[PDB]
Amino acid sequence: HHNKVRTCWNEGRPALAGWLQLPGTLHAEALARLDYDAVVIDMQHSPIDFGQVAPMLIAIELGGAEPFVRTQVNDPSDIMKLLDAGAYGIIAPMVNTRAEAQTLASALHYSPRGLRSFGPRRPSLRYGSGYLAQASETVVGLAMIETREALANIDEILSVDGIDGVFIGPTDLALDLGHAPLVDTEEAEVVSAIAHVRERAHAAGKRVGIFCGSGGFARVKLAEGFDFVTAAPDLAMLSAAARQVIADARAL
Amino acid sequence: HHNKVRTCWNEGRPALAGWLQLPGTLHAEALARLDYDAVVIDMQHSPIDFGQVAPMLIAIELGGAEPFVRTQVNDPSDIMKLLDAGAYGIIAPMVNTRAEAQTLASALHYSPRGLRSFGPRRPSLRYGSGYLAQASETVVGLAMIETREALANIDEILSVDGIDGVFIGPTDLALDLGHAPLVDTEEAEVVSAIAHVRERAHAAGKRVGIFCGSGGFARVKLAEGFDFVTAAPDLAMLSAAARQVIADARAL
Amino acid sequence: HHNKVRTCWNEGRPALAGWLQLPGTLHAEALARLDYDAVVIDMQHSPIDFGQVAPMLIAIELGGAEPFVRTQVNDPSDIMKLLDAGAYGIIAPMVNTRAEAQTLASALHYSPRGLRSFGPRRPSLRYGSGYLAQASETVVGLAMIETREALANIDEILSVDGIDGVFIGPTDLALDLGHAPLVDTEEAEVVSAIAHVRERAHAAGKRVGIFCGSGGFARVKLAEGFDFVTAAPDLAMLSAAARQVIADARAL
Amino acid sequence: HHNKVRTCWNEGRPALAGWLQLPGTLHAEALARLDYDAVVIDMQHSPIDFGQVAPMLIAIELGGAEPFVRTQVNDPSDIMKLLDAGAYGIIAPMVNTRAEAQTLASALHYSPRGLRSFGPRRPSLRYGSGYLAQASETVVGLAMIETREALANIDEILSVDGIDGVFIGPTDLALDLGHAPLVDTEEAEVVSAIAHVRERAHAAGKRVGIFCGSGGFARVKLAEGFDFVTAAPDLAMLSAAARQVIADARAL
Amino acid sequence: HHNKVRTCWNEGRPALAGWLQLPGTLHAEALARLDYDAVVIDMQHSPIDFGQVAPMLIAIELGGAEPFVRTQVNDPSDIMKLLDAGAYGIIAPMVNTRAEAQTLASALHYSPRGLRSFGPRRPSLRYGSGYLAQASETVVGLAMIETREALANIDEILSVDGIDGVFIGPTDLALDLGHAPLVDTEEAEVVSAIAHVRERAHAAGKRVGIFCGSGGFARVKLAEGFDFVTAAPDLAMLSAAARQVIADARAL
Amino acid sequence: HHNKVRTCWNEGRPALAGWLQLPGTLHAEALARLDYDAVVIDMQHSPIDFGQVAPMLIAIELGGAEPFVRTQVNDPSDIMKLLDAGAYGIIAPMVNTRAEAQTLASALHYSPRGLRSFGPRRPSLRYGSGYLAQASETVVGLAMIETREALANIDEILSVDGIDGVFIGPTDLALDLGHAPLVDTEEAEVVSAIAHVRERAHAAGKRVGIFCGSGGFARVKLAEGFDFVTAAPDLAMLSAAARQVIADARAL
Ligand SMILES: O=C[C@H](O)CO
Ligand SMILES: O=C[C@H](O)CO
Ligand SMILES: O=C[C@H](O)CO
Ligand SMILES: O=C[C@H](O)CO
Ligand SMILES: O=C[C@H](O)CO
Ligand SMILES: O=C[C@H](O)CO
Ligand SMILES: O=C[C@H](O)CO
Ligand SMILES: O=C[C@H](O)CO
Ligand SMILES: O=C[C@H](O)CO
Ligand SMILES: O=C[C@H](O)CO
Ligand SMILES: O=C[C@H](O)CO
Ligand SMILES: O=C[C@H](O)CO
Ligand SMILES: [Br-]
Ligand SMILES: [Br-]
Ligand SMILES: [Br-]
Ligand SMILES: [Br-]
Ligand SMILES: [Br-]
Ligand SMILES: [Br-]
Ligand SMILES: [Br-]
Ligand SMILES: [Br-]
Ligand SMILES: [Br-]
Ligand SMILES: [Br-]
Ligand SMILES: [Br-]
Ligand SMILES: [Br-]
Ligand SMILES: [Br-]
Ligand SMILES: [Br-]
Ligand SMILES: [Br-]
Ligand SMILES: [Br-]
Ligand SMILES: [Br-]
Ligand SMILES: [Br-]
Ligand SMILES: [K+]
Ligand SMILES: [K+]
Ligand SMILES: [K+]
Ligand SMILES: [K+]
Ligand SMILES: [K+]
Ligand SMILES: [K+]
Ligand SMILES: [Mg+2]
Ligand SMILES: [Mg+2]
Ligand SMILES: [Mg+2]
Ligand SMILES: [Mg+2]
Ligand SMILES: [Mg+2]
Ligand SMILES: [Mg+2]
Repeated sequence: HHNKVRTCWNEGRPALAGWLQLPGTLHAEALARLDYDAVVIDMQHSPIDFGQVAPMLIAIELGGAEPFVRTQVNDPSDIMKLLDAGAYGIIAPMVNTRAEAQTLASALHYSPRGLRSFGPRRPSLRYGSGYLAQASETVVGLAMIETREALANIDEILSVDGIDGVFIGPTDLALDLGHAPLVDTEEAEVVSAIAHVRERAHAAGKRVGIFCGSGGFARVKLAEGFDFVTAAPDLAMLSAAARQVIADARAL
Repeated sequence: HHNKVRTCWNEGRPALAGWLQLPGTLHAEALARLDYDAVVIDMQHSPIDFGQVAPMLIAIELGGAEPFVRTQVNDPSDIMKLLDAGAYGIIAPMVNTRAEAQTLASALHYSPRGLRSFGPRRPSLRYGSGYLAQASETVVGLAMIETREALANIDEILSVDGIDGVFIGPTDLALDLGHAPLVDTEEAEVVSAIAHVRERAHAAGKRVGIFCGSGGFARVKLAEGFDFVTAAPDLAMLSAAARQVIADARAL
Repeated sequence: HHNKVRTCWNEGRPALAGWLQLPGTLHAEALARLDYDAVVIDMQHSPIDFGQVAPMLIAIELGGAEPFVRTQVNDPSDIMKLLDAGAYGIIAPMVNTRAEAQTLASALHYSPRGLRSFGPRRPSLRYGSGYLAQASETVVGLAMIETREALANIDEILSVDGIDGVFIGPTDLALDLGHAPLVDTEEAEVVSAIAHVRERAHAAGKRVGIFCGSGGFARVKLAEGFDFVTAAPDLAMLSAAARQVIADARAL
Repeated sequence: HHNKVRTCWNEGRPALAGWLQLPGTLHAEALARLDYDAVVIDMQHSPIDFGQVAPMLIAIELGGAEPFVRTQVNDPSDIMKLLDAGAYGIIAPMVNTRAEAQTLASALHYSPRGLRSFGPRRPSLRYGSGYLAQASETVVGLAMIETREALANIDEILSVDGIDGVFIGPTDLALDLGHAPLVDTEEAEVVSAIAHVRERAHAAGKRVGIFCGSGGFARVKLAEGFDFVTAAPDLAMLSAAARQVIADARAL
Repeated sequence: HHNKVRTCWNEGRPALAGWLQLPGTLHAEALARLDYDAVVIDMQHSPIDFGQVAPMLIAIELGGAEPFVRTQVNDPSDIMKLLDAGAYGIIAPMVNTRAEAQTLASALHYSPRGLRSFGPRRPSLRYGSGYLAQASETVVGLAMIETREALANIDEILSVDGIDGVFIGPTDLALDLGHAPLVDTEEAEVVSAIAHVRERAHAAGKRVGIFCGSGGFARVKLAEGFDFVTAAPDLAMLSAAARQVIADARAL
Repeated sequence: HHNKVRTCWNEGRPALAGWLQLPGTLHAEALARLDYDAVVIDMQHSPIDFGQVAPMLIAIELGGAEPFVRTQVNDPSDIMKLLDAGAYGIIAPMVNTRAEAQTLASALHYSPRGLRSFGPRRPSLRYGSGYLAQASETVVGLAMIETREALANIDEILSVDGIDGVFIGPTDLALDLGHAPLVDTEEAEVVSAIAHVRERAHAAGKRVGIFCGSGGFARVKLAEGFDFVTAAPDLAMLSAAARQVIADARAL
C-alpha cells in the first residue's frame, strides 16, 4: 500500500531500478525479486507493446518491486491507460519544454491537479476504497532530459509541479551534442551537462534520475546524489553474460 | 543449406549451443549472432508454448545459429509440427527405453526410415525443391538421458538408428539418483554416470551432449569429448548478471 | 445490412448496450446474444489493446449485437483502423470542444463529408459492393461529455454535423465537479448537469447516451429519454456476482 | 510460503474456490482478491490455452488466492509444465481407473515419490532455496470422477497415495448415467452417486471436492462435508448477471 | 442451426471446402464468404496453435461456411476442446487402424455413443437449449487415410460407426508408397489407391473426401463422386498468385 | 548490409514490392523469397498491430526482401519504434503539407539531420558497430500523396530533404477527387494527377512510388518510370485466387 520508490525517498535513500527491453513475465518477476526497488519496462526502444506490457506489470508487482514504464512517447492517454493497468512510475521520453512537462504532469493526477481520466482498474484492486484520496502519491513521474533543447529549458521543466523531477537519457543527450551515443560516457561535455541537470534538479528541490549501463557507473551516480538510478538493460546484461560464457567455454 | 551442428560434426569439431527459457525474438536473435552454433529453445521448463516458439525459430535462423527445441515431451506429432515450423534440432526429454527412442526417431524421418508426415512449410522455404532428398540430414535428434532407467537402458537407446545420439539432463539425473539437482555437480555418482553415458555413446559411434550451467564446466565437457554442449540458460545468466550489477551498484 | 442501433432509432426506440472491460471473445459473443442492441468494448479503462479488440468485434457481430468501441482517445487514425476492423459505433472520450468534436466527425465519414481513409477491410465483407454509398449510415459516432469544459461547450459540440450526438461519462464528470466519482450518482449538481446535457442534445435534434452501473438506473435513464444506455461493465457485474456467490456459499 | 488450500485443510476448514472459463488477468486478479481460497482455471471447456493460462496464474497469486488448473487431460508433461508455471493445484479430468490416478500422482511429485521433471521456474521464485524439500506439500492434486467407470473404481482410485483425493464433475457424471447434464442437479441417481463418492473418499481418509453452479448449492455441499467446493464459473455468473441487468433495464 | 456440410449431403450434393495454413481471421472470413461450404483450418502443417485457431472458427462461421479443423493428431481431448470452441468438422490425420478410428469416433459423441466430455461453450451459444439432443448431427468427422497401413485396413476403418467416413491425404500416401509427395498426382499406383479408397467408402455407405491442390483436380474429384473436396491451401494459392503478379510486373 | 531498395536505385533500376494486409510470418517469409525487392506491411488498413508486425519484419528479412511498413499514421514515435524493430522502409499515409513531410523526415534521421531517438535494437544487430554512421542510408522514407491538398502542395512536399520522395495512394486520391476508389483506375482526372505527381517528383530529383492492384498495371507503372511499385495486396490476391479455384471446381 505504498509506492516503493516514494518510500525510499521518504526514508532518505535513493532508489535502484531494473530496466527491461525484453517482453515476458518470467524474467520480470525474477529481476523484481532481486534488490531492485523498481523495475522499468522500456516501451520505446524495445518490441514491447501494450499487450505485452500488461502482464509484466503484474509480474513485477508480485516479485516485490514497483512497476515503472518508460513510455514510447509523452502522450497523456497512453500514460493513463498504463496507470490503470498498474504502472506506478512513468518516465516519459524526450520532454523538451515546460509545456511538454505540463502535459506529462496532467496525465498523472486527477482533477483538480490534473486531467487523468477515472477508471483505475488495477490501482483500485491494489489500494482499495481509499485509492482516490491517495492516488497522486501512488505514482512517480519523471520527465526525460535528452536533448540540447531540454538542457536549455531545464529550470523551467523543473518548475512543473505535478512531476517528481527528471530522468536523464544520456545516449540521446550525447548524440544531440554531436558525440557518440555511448552509455556511461566520459565525454566531458556530456558529463558536464549531466552534472548540471542534477545540480539544477536539486536546486529546485526535485528528484533526478539517470540511465546506467553498468553497476560501477551506477554506484558513482548514487554517490553523486542521483535519486533514481537504473542499471542495466536486461538485453545488454544477457548479451554480455552469454559472450562471456561462450568465451570461457571455447577457451583452450 | 546445411545444419550448422551437423557441419561442426562433419568438420571434426563439437557444437556449442545456447539455451533459452525466456520467450521472445529479440534475445533469441541477439544470442544466435554470438559464437553459438545452435540455440536450443526449452519448451519443457519454461512458459514457451508453440505460438511463442514459432517466431523464435525464425529469429535464431536469421541470427545465424541452428534453431533447436528441447520439447515438452517425446511426442511424435508435437515434434513434427516443430520440424515443419523450422526446428532443425530436437532434444526430447525423459527418453527412458529403446522403444521411446524409436518413437523419437520415427518423427524425424520420412518414410521409409520414419513416419514423419509431409508438409514442410518452413524447411521447404529454406532448402528449396531438393529438400525431400536431404531432409533427414537437415535435422539433428538427441534423446535425453535423465533417469536411472535411461542409464540402465543406455546401450539399447544408443542402438536406435534414427537419432544422432543422446543428451544428458544432469539435474534430473542427480535427483533420480537421490542427490541434490545441482547443475554442473561434483557428486561422484552423478559424475560417474555422466562419464559412463559419454563412454557408451562413443563406443556406439553416436553423439553425446550435456546441459551446462557455466562456461567453465562447458569447457571441461568439450575437453572430455562431448559433441554438443549447451551453456547456459538465458534466465540463469540474466539473473546472475543482474544480481552482480545490483551488488556493484549498492556497494559502498 | 443495417447498424442495429441506428435501426432502433429509426424505428422509434432507444438502444441498450453492453460494456466490456475484459478482453476475449467468449463472453463478448455470449453477451451479444442477449437482448443488447450493441456491445461497447472499452479500450480506455481496460487492458484491451488493438490485437485483443479485433477478434472481439467479430464475436459480437456473430452474436447479433452491433460492435461498438469506446476508444482510448479521440484520435482519427486510431478510429479509422477500428472502423476498418468492423467497429460500427465509436464513442470517443474527453471531447471537450467543438474542434475536438469536428476531429471525431472527420474520422467517421469519407470525403467529402470527412477525411476517413479508404480501405474498409471488414465493412466491405459485411455490406458488399454498395458499402461506399451507405458507409456513413453504417457507423454511429458519439462524443463523450465528461468535464466542466465539455459542459460549457455542449451546444457547440452538439452543433457538429458528422456525429450522432453525445455520450455522458458520469464518473469523470462528477470528479471534475469536485464530487466522488460514483456511478449512478445522486449528487444533485451531477444529476442536474446530466439532465442539462440531455435537454440540450434533444433541443439540437441529436442523440444522447449515458454509462450506467445498474439495470435500475438504466431503466430510469431510458424513461428520461436517453437514446443510448449502457449497463453494466462485465468486470463490475462479474465481481458483484462472485461476491454474492461467495457470501451465499459461506453463510451458516 | 504455503498452499492456501492445504492451509485450510490443516486448520480444520474446507476451501472455496472460483472457476474461470474466460481468459485474461484482470478478472482473475479481481476474483482472487475476494474470499476465495483458490481460483481454478478451466483449460478443458474454455478457449484458455497455455499461453493464456500463464499470466493468469501470476494474477491469481498476486490477488491472494491459490492458483489451480483443471487441465484439458490427465497428461503428465502437460501437468508438469503448469506446475513449473506456478499452478499449485491440479484437477485432472476423466480419471477413470487406478492406473490413470497413478499417472496423475506421478506428475505431482519428484523422485522418489513421483517422476516430476525438475526445472521449477516459478515455484523456486515463490518458495526459495528450500523448495525441493517441501515441493510435494506446495501442490494439491485431485482426480476427477465423472463416469460410471470412475464410480465403479472409486475405492481403488482413492487408494492412490500421491493425490489428495477426488473432484466430482457432476454434469459429465449425470450424462454418463443417462440423465440431463444439469449443474446442481436433484436427479436422485446422480445425487446418490455424489454422496457415495464423498462417503468413500472420507472412509479412505482422502479429500473430496465438487463443482457447483450456485452459492446455495455450494453452501449445502460444504455442510455435507465436501473439502473443496467451486462456485461458480465466471462466464455463467456474468451471463446471468447481464441477463438480469437487461431485464431490469427494459422493464416498464 | 445446421451443419452446412451435412446439409449438402442430405440434399444430394457434395461439399467444397477451403483449406487454411495461415493464421488469422481476416482471410478466414473472406474465404468463408465465398462459395465454400466449409473452410478447414490445418493445425498439423502450419504454425496455427489453439490460441490462433479459436478466433478463426468465429470468423469462418460469421462468413457463412462451416468451420472445420484438420487436427495435429487424433487425440480425443484435443478434439473435444476444438468442438467446444466451435469446430463443427474434425479431420484427424494418420488414422491407420480400426482402433484409432474408434478413438476418433469416441471424441465426437456424448455418452452413450461416445465419451465426449460435456461443456459446449460455443455450440450451446449457436444451437441453444436443444443442442444436446442434436449434438452428434452438428459435427462431421472424417478419418484420414494416408499410409499403406491405412489402405490395408480401409474396410475395417470404414466399419466404424461414429465417423462419417474418410479423408485421403494424398501427398503422405504417395510418399509412403515410395513416390514423390506431389499434390494432384498422376502416379498410377497412387491414383489407383485413391480410387480404391473411394470405392470402398461408398461400398460401405460412408463419405469420402480428398485434399486437392487445384480447381481442375477438384472438379474431377467431384465428378468421380467424392463427397468432400478441399481446394486449395491459402498459402499455396497466395504464393502462386504472387509469383504470377511478379512475372507480369517484371515482363518487358 | 545494404537496403535492397536503395541498392536497386543506386544500380539504376526500380524496386518491386509486396504488400501485406494479413498478419503472420509464414506468408511474409514466403513472399519475401520471391522476386520482390521489398515487402510492405500495411498497418493502416489491416488488423496488424505492433505485436504482430514485429515478427513479420524478421520473417521478411530472413526471406530476402527489405522489410517496409506503411504506418497507420505519420507519427514520429510510432515510426521510430518500427525502425528499432527492423523496419527499413517507412511509407507514411496522408502526408498533406510540407510541415507534415518534415515531421516524417524528422523521425528517420538521428541528430543533426533529424530527431530520431537512439536505441536501435535490431538495426544494430543487422549492421553492427558501424550502424550509426550509415543509419540514414539504411532506411527509405516515402510520404504518401492521397488528397487534393497533397496534390496542391506536391512541390513543397517534394522539397523536403530527409525523405526519398513520395508514394501515391490512388484509391484515396480518387475518392477525394469525387470518383470511385477503384484501384488501377482509368478515370482521366485521377490518371492525370498520378502522372503529374510522378513528373513533379522527378523534376525535383526525388523518387516516386505507387500502389498497384495487378501485375499488368504494375508493369505499365514501371515503364512510365515509377521508382517503387507495389503489387498486389496479399488478401486481394488470395481472395481472387480462391474465387477462381472455386469457379473451376464447381464448373460442369
Ligand atoms: O469509464 C468509466 C469507468 O472506467 C467504468 O468502470
Ligand atoms: O478505487 C477507486 C476510488 O477510490 C473510488 O472512488
Ligand atoms: O497435408 C498436406 C500438405 O501439408 C498441404 O500443404
Ligand atoms: O520441398 C519439399 C520437397 O522437396 C517436395 O517434394
Ligand atoms: O490503401 C489502400 C487499400 O487499403 C488497399 O486495399
Ligand atoms: O466495398 C467498398 C466500396 O463499396 C468499394 O467502392
Ligand atoms: O532442465 C533443466 C533445468 O530446467 C534448467 O534450468
Ligand atoms: O528451488 C529449487 C530447489 O529447491 C533447488 O534444489
Ligand atoms: O465442466 C463442467 C462445465 O464445462 C462447466 O461449465
Ligand atoms: O446447451 C447444451 C445442452 O443442450 C444442455 O443440456
Ligand atoms: O534508451 C537508451 C537505449 O535504448 C538503451 O539501450
Ligand atoms: O549500433 C549502434 C551504433 O553504431 C552505436 O553507436
Ligand atoms: Br540481489
Ligand atoms: Br495477458
Ligand atoms: Br546499456
Ligand atoms: Br561471441
Ligand atoms: Br508470430
Ligand atoms: Br543452470
Ligand atoms: Br436477455
Ligand atoms: Br486474432
Ligand atoms: Br460501474
Ligand atoms: Br468476498
Ligand atoms: Br504473458
Ligand atoms: Br454452471
Ligand atoms: Br465464389
Ligand atoms: Br482471441
Ligand atoms: Br497444395
Ligand atoms: Br518470383
Ligand atoms: Br513475437
Ligand atoms: Br487492390
Ligand atoms: K525487490
Ligand atoms: K552464430
Ligand atoms: K442481441
Ligand atoms: K482471496
Ligand atoms: K460460404
Ligand atoms: K526477394
Ligand atoms: Mg533516449
Ligand atoms: Mg531434465
Ligand atoms: Mg470517463
Ligand atoms: Mg466434466
Ligand atoms: Mg498428410
Ligand atoms: Mg490511402
